[PDB]
Amino acid sequence: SQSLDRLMNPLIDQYLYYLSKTINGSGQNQQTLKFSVAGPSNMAVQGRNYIPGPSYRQQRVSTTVTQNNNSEFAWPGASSWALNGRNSLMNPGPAMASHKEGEDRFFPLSGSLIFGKQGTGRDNVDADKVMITNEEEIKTTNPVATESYGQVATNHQSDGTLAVPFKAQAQTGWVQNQGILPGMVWQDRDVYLQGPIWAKIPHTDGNFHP
Amino acid sequence: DGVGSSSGNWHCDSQWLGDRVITTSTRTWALPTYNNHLYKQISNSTSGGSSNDNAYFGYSTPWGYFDFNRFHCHFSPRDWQRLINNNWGFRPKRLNFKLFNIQVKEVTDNNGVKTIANNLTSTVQVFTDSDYQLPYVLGSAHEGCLPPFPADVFMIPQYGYLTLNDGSQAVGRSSFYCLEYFPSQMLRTGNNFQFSYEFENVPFHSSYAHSQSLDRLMNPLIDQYLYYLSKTINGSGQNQQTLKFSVAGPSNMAVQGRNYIPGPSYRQQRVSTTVTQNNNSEFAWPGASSWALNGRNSLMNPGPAMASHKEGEDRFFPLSGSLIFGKQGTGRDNVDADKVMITNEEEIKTTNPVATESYGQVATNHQSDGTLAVPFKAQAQTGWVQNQGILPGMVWQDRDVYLQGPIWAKIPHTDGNFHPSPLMGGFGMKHPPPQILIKNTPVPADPPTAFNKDKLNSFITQYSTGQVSVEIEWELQKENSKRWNPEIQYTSNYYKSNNVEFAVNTEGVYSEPRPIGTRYLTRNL
Amino acid sequence: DGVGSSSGNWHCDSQWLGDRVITTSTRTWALPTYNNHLYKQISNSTSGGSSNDNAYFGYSTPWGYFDFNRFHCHFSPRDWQRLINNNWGFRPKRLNFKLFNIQVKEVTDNNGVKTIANNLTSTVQVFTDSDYQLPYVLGSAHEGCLPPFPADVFMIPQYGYLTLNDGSQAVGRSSFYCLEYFPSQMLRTGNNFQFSYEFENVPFHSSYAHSQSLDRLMNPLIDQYLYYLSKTINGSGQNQQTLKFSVAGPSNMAVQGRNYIPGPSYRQQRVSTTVTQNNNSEFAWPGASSWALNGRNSLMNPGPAMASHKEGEDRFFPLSGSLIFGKQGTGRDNVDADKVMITNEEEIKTTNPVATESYGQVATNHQSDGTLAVPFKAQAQTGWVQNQGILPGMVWQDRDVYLQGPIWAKIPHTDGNFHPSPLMGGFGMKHPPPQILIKNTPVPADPPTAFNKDKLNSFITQYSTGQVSVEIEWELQKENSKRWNPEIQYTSNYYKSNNVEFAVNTEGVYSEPRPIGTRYLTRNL
Repeated sequence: SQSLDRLMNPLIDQYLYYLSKTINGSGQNQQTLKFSVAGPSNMAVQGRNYIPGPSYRQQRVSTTVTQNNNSEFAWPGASSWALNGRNSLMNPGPAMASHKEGEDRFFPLSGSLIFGKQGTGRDNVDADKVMITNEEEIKTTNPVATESYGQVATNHQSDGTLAVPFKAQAQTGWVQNQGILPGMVWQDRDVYLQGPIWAKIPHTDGNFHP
Repeated sequence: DGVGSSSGNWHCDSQWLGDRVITTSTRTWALPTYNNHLYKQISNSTSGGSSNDNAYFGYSTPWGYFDFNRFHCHFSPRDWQRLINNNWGFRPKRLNFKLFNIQVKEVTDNNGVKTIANNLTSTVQVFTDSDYQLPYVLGSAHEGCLPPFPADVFMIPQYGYLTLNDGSQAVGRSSFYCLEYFPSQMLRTGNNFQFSYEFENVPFHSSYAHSQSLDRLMNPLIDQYLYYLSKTINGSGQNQQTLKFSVAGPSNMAVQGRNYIPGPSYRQQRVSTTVTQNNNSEFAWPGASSWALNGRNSLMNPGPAMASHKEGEDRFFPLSGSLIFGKQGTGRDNVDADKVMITNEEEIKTTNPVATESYGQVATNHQSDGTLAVPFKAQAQTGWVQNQGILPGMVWQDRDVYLQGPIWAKIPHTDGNFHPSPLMGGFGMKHPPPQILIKNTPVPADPPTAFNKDKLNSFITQYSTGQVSVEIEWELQKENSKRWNPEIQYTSNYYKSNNVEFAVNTEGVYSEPRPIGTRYLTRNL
Repeated sequence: DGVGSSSGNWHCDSQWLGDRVITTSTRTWALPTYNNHLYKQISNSTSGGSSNDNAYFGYSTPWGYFDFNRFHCHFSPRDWQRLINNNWGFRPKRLNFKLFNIQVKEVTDNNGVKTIANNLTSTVQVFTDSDYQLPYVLGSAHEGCLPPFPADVFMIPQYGYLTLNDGSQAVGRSSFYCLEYFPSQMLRTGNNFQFSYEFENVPFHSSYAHSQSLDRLMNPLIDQYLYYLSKTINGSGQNQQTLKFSVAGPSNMAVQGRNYIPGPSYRQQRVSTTVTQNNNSEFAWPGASSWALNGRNSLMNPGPAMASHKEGEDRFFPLSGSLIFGKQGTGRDNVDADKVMITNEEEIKTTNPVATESYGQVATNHQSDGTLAVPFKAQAQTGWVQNQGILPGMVWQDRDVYLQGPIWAKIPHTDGNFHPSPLMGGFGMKHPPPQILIKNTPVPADPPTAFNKDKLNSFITQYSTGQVSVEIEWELQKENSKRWNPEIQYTSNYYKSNNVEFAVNTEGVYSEPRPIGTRYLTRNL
């Protein structure tokens, strides 16, 4: 009933500061370093103790087929892993939130369990012939399956040094897959009445959260 | 008991045992009535601020709470020096909390004149959320704590919490808590409150730097019996490809085989305190490492514990990788760099990657001459690794704690967490010290003589005062080095100055000179 | 004891045992002085209102009383959900009542300035009418109870009663009660009051709906071995009268022989919330089912427990057959339909007749061809049965209880009663929880120096404040269904909204969204 990014007291500031301004408005040679308190008015920059669990991005498919691309992408365009030179669909992969708030028409390509209804045939059955489960309850701690888990810095922003006269602005890349980091919390996939109860952990030297 | 007898004594000493230091601190508090005894709902629209990343929904409460989740609440600067200068680690053991000499005072306003009389029969309500069934707001580094100087009198901060929000709106899962639904203890000026807590087993905080680097961990006199590829060609020409190997030894330590690797990274922007070297653009928010949750972005702040800067680069700090404290009398917004003190994590550069570097490089292709598939000869290409998650064989140190900084955080109750040491530093606990909630009991002014079913909004204005004492027992790890060399120690300087550091000035305001960390002693890796 | 020590603590939790849930609730009350310490006699002429049906005679008292005869006084919405969602029944077991931290405050008026000082020596009088020898005014659904939200402060309602009236006049049998004739307990700010009560054996309230109808109680696969008259003639013609019989089976369930019949009825007018379907006339009072007593008419309101409407007709409600609650901030008179919430009794349509239908029909003549007495051939005629009293073989369910609604009623002390379950819902008891009467002890202002035999009408203006706690133990009936199907449950909705249901808004006012009943689980008939 509480989100991982909404875990503070909305009435009191934080006694931690964040960089808020790097320049003093339009112009040349106007670089400053201003700091402000993280508080309830700016919850995005607030310092936090724990971060959302790991991610492995999946393609977003909508049950309104007109919004889908007019191409075949079920296999080409599917997140996969390789073992000894052959590819397996991720299916269903790490437990991720199936969709963002207000987007129930979208499901990950192979991120959810899909059950047949009753008398459903083996091949090429219509969407209404199957039921797609969702993992929207875990969007409070787990990243959305079809989003990209934030962004990282990908360069050094600069004005100018001896090495080069090329001034680089800050550049960010998208983090499509994130492995486990310390301080990371997550929930597992749900169980269903239709679904399995137990699995055998493979007998290996190492496993994580089996 | 009674009006004329005191229900406790002042006790703010420190006692150093064998391996235990017991800190006690007494402060005088004042508790106002918050919200006019109401449970107002708050949003970003309630205060008018509009940004999806900043949108919130929650509740303001008429209760205050006690925060002593900072080290300066329990250690004098001298005690902190005595701790950090000869101890490899420390951790909290048990906590004792007392609340005594409570006095409720009624303030009256006659023609704009304030007269304060004490109300001997009014009460104050106190309880500890011992079952952890309230939102926990300690552990967010909030400016409401017990003051560092024992002679200061502090206001108790108002308690409030946030729940799930759909922008400014609530959702079905949003939870509302009435704090009056808990059993409280009622106190009227003869009564006191006592609370005892045992800390769960936390690891010792590493109160040392490493005197050895992770890449310099071998014997510099002997080779390694492992070989590395050293030459792939035989000099200039065509069709001159070879495979030569050589022993990894002391002359080439970079290629030496190693058992352990530096801890994980999440790259941050580098900002210098010499502003002329910074880019002439606004990049504080755009150009800041962030994470997203449910479609909104949070500053990393401070993120994984990383070395703040490389050797010889002290002017540079990560954009949001360090804790920044205000000095004294520093204002809330757009204060100058000299008005704040930026902490650094340079002691952990022996095991942790530098916060503004990129954790090495990986291969990004197959180098080749030519195959049947293609005639395109590709040379070896490498990409930069900006963020690295945990790998096996990876070692790291956590963020330092400061005298100014927090002590503990509550580990969020989740299925999984990894290394749940708080990112701002301190001891992560599933069951931290419980919140202590305190409220003046509302006293209605006077009801109308005819009955009315409405809920009596007229009240007598009053506030409470009292003394609070906190006693923490700390377990210590005594430094046991065989190092011949004298060590680095925290010290004050013997140079004439206007004021003594960590004292009061002529005004009488106490200030703290710089942020003192706990890593001065050294250990081998 | 004393001024500086508190005489009780705050305790407003809920504890769920095996088959017992113990609710505790603490509230802050304010008690004014009522009637200037007088025992005024009141009538309909006292307030001027003139109507024989509304005529009354009675007494206003300087005492207040405590009412906690509503479910929201003891259950949070979450606790109510936890109860109604998995329990087939519940009933109260024992009651505990506490009164502590009393403070009497003297208000003074100097030149129109209100100054409130506390009076440490004044008392408050409390007693419980444990022998039930006062008129019982709990059980009339009065707006004076403990507030649903624990953080609210409430005024104590003034106690008063009615006796026998001859219009506006009293008669010889009219009884007057001096409440000061009872032994009270006197309390001055160091004292507390404790009261324990055991509920008499009441049946469990049926916290379930029936998953089976009373007319659908047979096996739909097998005939019945009973016959019914199916044909009385052989088609069109004259002098063609026959007597054919056929087996009652699954094809004709209406004529099937049954062992039990629906409970009693008292027809009410049907009013729709779509006002265009209502008649363009005033019929709220004229056109309302009523009963008469000693020549004056009372609205039935709500009368026997009947199904509010038939399947597929939710816009219709009986004129006075349902409980109607105000929402929040709803005004006293002529408020709009959307300003109130109308409860329904649709779960009991499986056994109880629909409130606005007429309970079937009876024969009203002898059908005949022709006899010696008359040559008049009469066909069978039926009348409508608008009101049906109890018959043998008759089964019914009682009215539901709501979180907003009452818990118990006092059964009137009479020679005979039938099924004395209160008509507004709850547990009917011969000896309900006793009334707790409370009064500020009058403090005379100052007597004249020469003696005067008059009764000292000059008094010091003062009011009391305190905390009250109520503890009820409830016995539960755990649902033990073998139903394969998932059941209907009370739930909140997961859709973005401005406020959270059953919380406070930005103003800080607590509101309850809809009236929650206790019938969500199902049982076979």
